[PDB]
Amino acid sequence: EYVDALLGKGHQYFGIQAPLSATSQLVWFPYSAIDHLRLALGENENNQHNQAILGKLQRKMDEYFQKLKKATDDYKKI
Amino acid sequence: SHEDMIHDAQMDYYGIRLATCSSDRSVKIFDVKNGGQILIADLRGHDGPVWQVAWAHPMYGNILASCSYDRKVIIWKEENGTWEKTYEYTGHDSSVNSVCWAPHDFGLVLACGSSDGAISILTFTGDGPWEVKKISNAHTIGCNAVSWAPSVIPGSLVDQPSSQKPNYIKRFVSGGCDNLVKIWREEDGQWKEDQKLEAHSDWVRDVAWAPSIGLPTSTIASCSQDGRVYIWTSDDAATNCWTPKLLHKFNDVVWHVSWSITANILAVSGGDNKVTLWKESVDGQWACISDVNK
Amino acid sequence: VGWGPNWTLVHNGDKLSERLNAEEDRDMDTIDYGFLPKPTSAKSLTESPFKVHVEKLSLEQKTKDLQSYLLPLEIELKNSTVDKSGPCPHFRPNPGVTAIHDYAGWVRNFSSEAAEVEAVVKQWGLTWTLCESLWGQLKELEASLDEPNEYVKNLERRKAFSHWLAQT
Amino acid sequence: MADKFAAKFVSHKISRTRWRPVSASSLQQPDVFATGSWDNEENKVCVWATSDFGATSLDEEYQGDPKQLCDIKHPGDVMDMQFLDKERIVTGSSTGTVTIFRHHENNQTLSVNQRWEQAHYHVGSNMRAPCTAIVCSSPEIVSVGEDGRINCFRAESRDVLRTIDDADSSTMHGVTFLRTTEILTVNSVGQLKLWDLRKQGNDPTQIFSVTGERVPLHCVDRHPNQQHVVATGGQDGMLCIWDVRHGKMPMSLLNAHEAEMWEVHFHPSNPDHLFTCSEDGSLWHWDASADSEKPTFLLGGRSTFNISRSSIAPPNANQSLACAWLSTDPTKGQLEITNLLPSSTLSVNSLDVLGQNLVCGTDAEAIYVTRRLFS
Amino acid sequence: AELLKTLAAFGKSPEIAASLWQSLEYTQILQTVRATGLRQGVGIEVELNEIESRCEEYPLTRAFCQLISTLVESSFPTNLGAGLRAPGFEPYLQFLRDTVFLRYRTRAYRRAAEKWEVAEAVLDVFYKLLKDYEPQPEDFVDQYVELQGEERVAFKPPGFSLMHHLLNESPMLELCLSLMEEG
Repeated sequence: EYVDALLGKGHQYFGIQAPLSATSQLVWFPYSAIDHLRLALGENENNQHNQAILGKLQRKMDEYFQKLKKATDDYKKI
Repeated sequence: SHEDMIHDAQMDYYGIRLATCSSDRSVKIFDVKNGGQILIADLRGHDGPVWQVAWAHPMYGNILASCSYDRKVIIWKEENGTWEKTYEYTGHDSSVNSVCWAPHDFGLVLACGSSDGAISILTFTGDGPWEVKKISNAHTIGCNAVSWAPSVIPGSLVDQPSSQKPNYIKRFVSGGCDNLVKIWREEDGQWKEDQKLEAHSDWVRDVAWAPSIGLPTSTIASCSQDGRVYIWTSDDAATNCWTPKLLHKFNDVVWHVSWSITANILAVSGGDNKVTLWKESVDGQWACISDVNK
Repeated sequence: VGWGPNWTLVHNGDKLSERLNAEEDRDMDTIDYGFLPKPTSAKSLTESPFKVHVEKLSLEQKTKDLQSYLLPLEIELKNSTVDKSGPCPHFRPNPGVTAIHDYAGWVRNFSSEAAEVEAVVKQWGLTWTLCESLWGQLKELEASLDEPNEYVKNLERRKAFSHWLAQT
Repeated sequence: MADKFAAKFVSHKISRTRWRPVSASSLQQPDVFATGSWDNEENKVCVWATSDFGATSLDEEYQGDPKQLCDIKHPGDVMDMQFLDKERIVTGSSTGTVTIFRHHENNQTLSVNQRWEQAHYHVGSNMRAPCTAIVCSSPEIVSVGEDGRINCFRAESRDVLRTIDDADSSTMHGVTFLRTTEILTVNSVGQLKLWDLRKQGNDPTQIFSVTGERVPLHCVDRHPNQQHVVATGGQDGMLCIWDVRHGKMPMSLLNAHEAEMWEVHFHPSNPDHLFTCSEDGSLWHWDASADSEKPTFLLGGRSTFNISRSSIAPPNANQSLACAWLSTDPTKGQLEITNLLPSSTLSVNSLDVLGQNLVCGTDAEAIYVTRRLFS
Repeated sequence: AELLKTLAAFGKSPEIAASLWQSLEYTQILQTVRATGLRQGVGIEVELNEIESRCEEYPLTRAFCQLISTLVESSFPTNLGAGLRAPGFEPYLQFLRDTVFLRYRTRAYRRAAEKWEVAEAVLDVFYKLLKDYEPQPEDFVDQYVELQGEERVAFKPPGFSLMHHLLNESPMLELCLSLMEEG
């Protein structure tokens, strides 16, 4: 929910304001959390819930990577 | 401890007090004695992760200016063995990098390396206000690393006994994402360039000057994205000259090139998962005699 | 890692400190046990190092080098001269081969007393004796008298080098 | 027998004990043995030298105190130690690291060598179910347990070699030999699986409901007479004797009472001597389990009285009926029991009866040695 | 034993009992094995097998029994460990079923009162535990963990397991018969 609100605009309820400008590379993304999540998924991969969570995480990561690449290209074009 | 994301801890000038800027939105302070360690201080008041805290000087006063995320820096003060807040400076859009202090005779000026496309310098006398000056219009992107010059004049020159007076002129270097490396010098209110170099073919990641406590030898170690580690050493007299000497053809992105307390030993830390102490032997160039983990 | 008095690497992250023959599953007992039964049933699927420790990493590992470091400086203190320039004092060694002669003599005396030093120390002492026989004054000049001949000096230093080779 | 009244006070517990691979002889035993103790000073394996030999050694009379040679700590708990070739010590650990040493047979010193790791495999979490029984075929080692995994290795190996995990994942318990390449395994569910090192052939389809239950068994060993004859004792309360040569066939079923059947042992020379160490009861030595009936052996048992200094054999004259190994129908009790307890509350945990020399390692911080048990 | 009874008298209060139970679960005196850990490792078991057997006196067993009894009476184990464990009395139940009621009377003893005191303390602790425990109708459903693929075994309650063991074939009847014969 936090990363979805950040990608959208719903971070006002979470308390985080607008993202910092001129930071198309990396603003503030805790990679340790996603590393622990990937480790837990790889260790507890069993039922269909794990596969669904992995697919959702892969789709979200692909969308975030595409958005970050677009933002970096738009920032470097200027 | 090891369960957190510790960037780089600091030690007291004596060597009995240790401070870790953990990722728990706080800074821990242990007192190492005999063998085991004891956590005494837990300073809470740093928004987000804390980068690194630089030490001041014993003859000038214990000051640990902490720099954390959310674009803010906190200057504290110690009394009766207890630390407490005394100054807070915020108001930035881009994330601030790291901060550093000045040597002995150079003074006690705090350099706030902000990536806002400008330079913010905080000068503190000793127990009064803080003069915050802003030099705008740097280049396209914000800065990354900043370093200072030794207390004496730049340039390793043998002076006469009882005939050298370290002036209060300021000289510093700032390296960012601009494929270049510059050096600024001011006369207490007149920042101007010194030299220009065009040798880096990639984005310069970080730079670090080595103010040797024993010789006025000016040497700046730089690191980029590819791995071009150039040792810009100035060993002339009073002018300025840098020679691009490729230390090792690295294939990573080195982010830290720390110097020892005498600015003679270099500790490299980056994307190599190891730390190789490429010390300077008694014949120049470099020599790798020790290699440990990251 | 941290830093200290020049060549003094303290602990801060991950490094290779001093090694000790005390690991688990080794020869002649020497075993240990870690935190094995700590995570039971439900737990956090994430492994990370716990706690810390403040150790030291050195490279000397010798307690007999105090004499080898002090005696040459002890002899240098006799030839040293105070300059008194500026606030802090200044020292400058006196140019003379008597210092090297004293170094070689003291090294040979300590060797004959208890040759328990290192092969490198013995090599340095023999090099000191060779330098004394070459540049320094020879014992033949005091043994004889009234002989200002370059050929005689050359023969004397040649026989001194031969005696040094024989002693080696 | 030859039980006296002398008893030394040696505070040293013993869990198991292995000896040197004696060839062409089963009664004779060496004087140096590797004892994997439960907790002498801690969980470790030591080397002890005494004077144990076949048919009672000459030197060192009653109550012999062993001497320590070399002590090497073992990680985990010791449950199975078998000698592969001549200078190989394989010990199983409860943590999952089966240790192997190539110790010197003459230098009396153990040398740390290799370790087979990774014994607990589970997806999702972690369950500690390692292998318990370890057998050696020379030069092959087969480890099984209550997990269904079969770990097969050869000589000089550090990592895993064969990890058999068939669909019939049973819970193996004990192992036994058959000849030179066939091995039988008794599981913890009441089934038997006999295989041959040439080709694995599992067949645990031998359920018995009438005349003998199939309660999960425990220990298993072979008879001195006829190597193919085996004997299995477990929680069923019946020391089941089988004449298995390639197929499961019983012969004698003695209904044992007030016992647990933890470790069974046989005596060579005279094969009609069987011992069963357990945890439910005191000390008692059976004398009519596999065989028929031997007179002059009662007036004792459990913890009352004692019968020693004489091993009376059945009279041999002019008979007309066959009298041999025959004791089926699990409806009997404890026929001909020899009391080995000196009328004192003790808690034993290991008793090795390799020949006429019995060695009893107990938890009461004492030792017990009998030089003769048949005369 | 003195420190154990002192800690029990300390944890006579509910809050002190909860704190002592948390500290015990975090420090692990007995090698509690539910997922990993060395079984029968160095600790209370090794101590009672070494020094207790050497001295022929077993006060540590009674001390530990009364300590855990008082701790359970004053605070039920609602959450085992700090924040990296899960509630489960399975290792303690297995220890009490293996060591206790099997080797507690027929061991190396130099006094006749030791066995009587051990049996009395064990029976009192078991009676208090079974009186404090109460089987709930919710313990009959299939308690199978199915949270993000956490396929585990049937984690049956310890009291329900003890009740099922006492209902089926158990040596408790033989132990009670032997105690009655001794009496």
